[PDB]
Amino acid sequence: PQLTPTLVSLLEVIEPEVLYAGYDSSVPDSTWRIMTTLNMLGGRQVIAAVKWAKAIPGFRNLHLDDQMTLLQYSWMFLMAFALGWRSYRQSSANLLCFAPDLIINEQRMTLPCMYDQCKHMLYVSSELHRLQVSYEEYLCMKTLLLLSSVPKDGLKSQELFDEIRMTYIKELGKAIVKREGNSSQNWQRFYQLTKLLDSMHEVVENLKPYCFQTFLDKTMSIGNIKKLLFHQ
Amino acid sequence: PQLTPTLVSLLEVIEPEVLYAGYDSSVPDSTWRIMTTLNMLGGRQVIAAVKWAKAIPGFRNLHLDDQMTLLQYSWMFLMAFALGWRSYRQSSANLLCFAPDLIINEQRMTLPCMYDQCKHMLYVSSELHRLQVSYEEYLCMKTLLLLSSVPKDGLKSQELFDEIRMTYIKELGKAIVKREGNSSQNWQRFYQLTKLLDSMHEVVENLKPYCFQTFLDKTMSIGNIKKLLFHQ
Amino acid sequence: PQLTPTLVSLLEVIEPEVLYAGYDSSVPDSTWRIMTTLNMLGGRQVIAAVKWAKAIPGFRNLHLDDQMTLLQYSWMFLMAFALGWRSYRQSANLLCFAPDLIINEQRMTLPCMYDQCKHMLYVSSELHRLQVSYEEYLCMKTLLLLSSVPKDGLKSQELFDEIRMTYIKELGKAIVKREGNSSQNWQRFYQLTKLLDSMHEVVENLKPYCFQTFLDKTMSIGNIKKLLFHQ
Amino acid sequence: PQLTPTLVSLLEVIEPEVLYAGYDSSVPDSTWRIMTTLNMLGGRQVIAAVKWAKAIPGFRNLHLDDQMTLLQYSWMFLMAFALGWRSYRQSANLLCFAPDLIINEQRMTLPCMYDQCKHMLYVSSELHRLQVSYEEYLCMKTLLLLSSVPKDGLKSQELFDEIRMTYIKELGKAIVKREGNSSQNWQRFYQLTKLLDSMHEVVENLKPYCFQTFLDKTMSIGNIKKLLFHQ
Ligand SMILES: CC#C[C@]1(O)CC[C@H]2[C@@H]3CCC4=CC(=O)CCC4=C3[C@@H](c3ccc(N(C)C)cc3)C[C@@]21C
Ligand SMILES: CC#C[C@]1(O)CC[C@H]2[C@@H]3CCC4=CC(=O)CCC4=C3[C@@H](c3ccc(N(C)C)cc3)C[C@@]21C
Ligand SMILES: CC#C[C@]1(O)CC[C@H]2[C@@H]3CCC4=CC(=O)CCC4=C3[C@@H](c3ccc(N(C)C)cc3)C[C@@]21C
Ligand SMILES: CC#C[C@]1(O)CC[C@H]2[C@@H]3CCC4=CC(=O)CCC4=C3[C@@H](c3ccc(N(C)C)cc3)C[C@@]21C
Repeated sequence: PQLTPTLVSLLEVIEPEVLYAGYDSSVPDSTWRIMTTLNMLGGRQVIAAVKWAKAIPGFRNLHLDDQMTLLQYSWMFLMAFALGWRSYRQSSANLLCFAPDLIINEQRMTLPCMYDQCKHMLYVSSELHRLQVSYEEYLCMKTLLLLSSVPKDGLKSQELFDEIRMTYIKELGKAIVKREGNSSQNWQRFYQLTKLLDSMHEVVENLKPYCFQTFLDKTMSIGNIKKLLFHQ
Repeated sequence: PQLTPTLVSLLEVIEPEVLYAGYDSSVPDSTWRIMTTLNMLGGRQVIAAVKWAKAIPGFRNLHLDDQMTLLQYSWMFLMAFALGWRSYRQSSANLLCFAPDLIINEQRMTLPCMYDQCKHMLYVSSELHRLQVSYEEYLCMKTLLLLSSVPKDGLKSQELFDEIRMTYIKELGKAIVKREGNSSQNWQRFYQLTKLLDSMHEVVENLKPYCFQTFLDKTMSIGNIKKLLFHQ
Repeated sequence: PQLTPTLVSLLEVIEPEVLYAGYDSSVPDSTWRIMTTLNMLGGRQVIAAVKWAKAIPGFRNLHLDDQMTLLQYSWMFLMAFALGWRSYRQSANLLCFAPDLIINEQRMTLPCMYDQCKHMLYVSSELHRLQVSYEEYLCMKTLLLLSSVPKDGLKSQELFDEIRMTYIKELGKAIVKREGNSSQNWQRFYQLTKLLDSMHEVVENLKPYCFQTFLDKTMSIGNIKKLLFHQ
Repeated sequence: PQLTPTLVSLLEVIEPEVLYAGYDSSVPDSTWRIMTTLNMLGGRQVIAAVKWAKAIPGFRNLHLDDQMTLLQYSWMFLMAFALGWRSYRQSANLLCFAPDLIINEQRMTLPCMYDQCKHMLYVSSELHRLQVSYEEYLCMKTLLLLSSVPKDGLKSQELFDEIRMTYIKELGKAIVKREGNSSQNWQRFYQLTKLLDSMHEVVENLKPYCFQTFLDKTMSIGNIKKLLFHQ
């Protein structure tokens, strides 16, 4: 079985191991210390995303400016969706599993300024629970999130990009079929999953101001983008 | 000799090894790719600074909010000063040695938008050449840059901070005396070195807008601080 | 093309990056210092081999005892073969243990260096003579993991046999990409699998030196069936 | 207080963080699997010891051959002593090889486990009996690096002798911090250095098992002066 490799079995081998936050649990929580730790963890996960993306079949065949562009547009999609997946696998409670040593449960979301950020991220794990997403579906979906936005005037390797995206869409279809439902159910599930991918644009739009804000505060001490939607 | 440890011999053992940028030299340069690489390298160096600071004698005895505060205020001071040191040790040319595999020489500073950033960082290496700073002087100076700003209303462990800073000032004095000049020359050199530390406030003020700008562009795809000056 | 994955393209993505030896070039060379450095580089390469093997499609499906057994038998096969490849790609007749630790002609004169390095240079020269491609090499290295089993067999013998047969077929596919006719592809499979068979002799000549370095520099002092392609 | 650095506070900053074994707890234990895991953990701990030693004030000033010689003689001393410490701090009579690989009472029953672990548990129980402090432990571990030299001497013998005498004095300073009177401090120095001397016996009992595991699981098959504190 594994002796006949598919695209998704390749995506499974290139998925990196979870990073630990390094958060000291022996000291009282504060929003300050959590957010500082998440900023450093966020930077490390961006590094992991670059290495991951370069291993995706097809990605390194795009023009180098295209690769940089897709990673710049999509990194928050990848991060929020992967966070959703870790939270979904951790528990059926309403929590965010940023790292195995930094889990934000309902208690920690009572800390000042935490909940209004976390509610947009909890939407992702809630959708994953509702749809009972499998690991192979998730892997295909996460690759597609890398391919979710392009410049309004197009990529340099636009024709190749279109072939790559269409292929990972097909791969998501095969992952769905593996759930052994019937054709009518597979058809509807494709809608459900790709609707979730579409809604990630809104998740990210709502999270970007908070990323901006924490940069201004803790680091600085202070239209041209086309969304590739599955459903209009 | 090394069998009698001093504070500076401790600072020498906790100094981390240089990070590599991972920059592909087989592909033409562009400002885009350099800046993207420097942003990722910058985040990794912040991680290194946190680990370093926690090993500095005295630092972990400050209140945890004070530690976070000092690292938040000073990280750009540490980064620009260490960059100055690596550039100063690399060559007497006007270059910035961000990493052994990413050196910005006069040629690469002709790339668009590069020089106006780099001129503020070249000031640091030029001052190091002018003063022929030793490694032990540098190590003491870099610790002092961690201690270069505090909140207007003070730190939680203000009294302990004052003792720590005064001790690393004394340690810089001992490093100066090791150059085996006479007392009149040692006195003047203390002024020269601490004047350079003072001027780092202006270096950082000039670099922060460019950090802000690259965050807005490549990441987002878009008064309460007292300076501790040596000379008024 | 990469959008249609093959076993060999999976083998290409799990191939680990080359390790550096950490050898100080600014100090006079010494047989003592090279061998100590290689002992520590060797231990790190074992670690890399365990992680690589666990990602080989099919390998994790074998019984855990089988996994451990195949890694114990084959680690020196894997290391010498990969060394041959690195040396062939880096070129002349030089052993390229790491980018910062190359046994050049001068270092060969050091005592006991040549008598060890001669068996390893054989691997590098055969790879050069046969003009082995990267995809052939990756299939061959996987086969070396599967080159020896216990006399009594493995606990997952039936699965092992399927796994090994599949990577044999995968080496055939890599051979066919060299664009020869079928008669030449058949003959090239012989040439490549002869080299694989000859690794048993290479290894048997290298194990004593490994043993003596362990006794010297670390302690300061039968039931295995070879799976040969050609009898 | 840290603002006045001592040799022992430098030893505290260069002490490496504990390594994890990577041992899968969700699978049935096996003597085979524990020993293979410990073999790879051992190799990684050697790497940590080399980096640690190069940062010991004075060590890099010895001749490079001396450095290599002291590390070859002493690595098992360092590993067993640090294991004793980790086990003493972590609890009962348990060997704490890594946070994820503890030899509990059940794992002791596995074949050949106890006969090895008994010599290592001796180290842990002595540390407990003597209530060794962390600063005493760090000085003692450094002395173990300096516990054996070649019969003919070292190339930097005079410097070595100064280095060793300085860490002997540093263990004395750590003893004095326990706030006993001078007569008790004198006697505690005897007790601690007796334990150091007894590591030679511990190691000599552990080397054979290291040898046999190497022959079994890796190959699949005099001129040294002990520097004793008490004759
Ligand atoms: C709690 C919380 C929070 C947030 O402010 C909103 C979304 C978070 C982001 C994505 C979801 C996310 C997932 C992770 O596992 C790491 C942390 C993380 C973040 C955080 C983050 C902070 C800074 C960066 N930089 C600039 C690259 C990247 C990520 C914190 C974010 C912004
Ligand atoms: C060329 C150039 C340039 C700059 O835009 C001005 C100063 C640079 C900064 C300090 C000097 C400096 C030294 C280094 O060695 C790494 C790179 C580096 C930087 C860069 C940087 C970018 C992003 C961050 N984040 C937000 C933590 C940190 C550092 C690039 C900076 C800002
Ligand atoms: C020069 C030389 C030499 C040799 O003594 C002969 C074969 C070498 C071996 C395989 C070929 C080889 C390839 C490498 O790239 C690393 C080094 C290496 C070695 C060395 C080695 C030493 C000890 C171990 N242990 C016990 C796990 C593993 C590898 C050195 C070896 C034995
Ligand atoms: C249980 C058990 C056992 C033992 O066989 C006896 C002593 C162990 C040794 C020292 C005590 C010790 C402490 C550790 O924390 C790691 C493991 C360890 C070992 C093991 C070891 C095996 C091989 C090497 N090589 C050859 C460098 C190094 C260390 C296993 C040893 C030999």
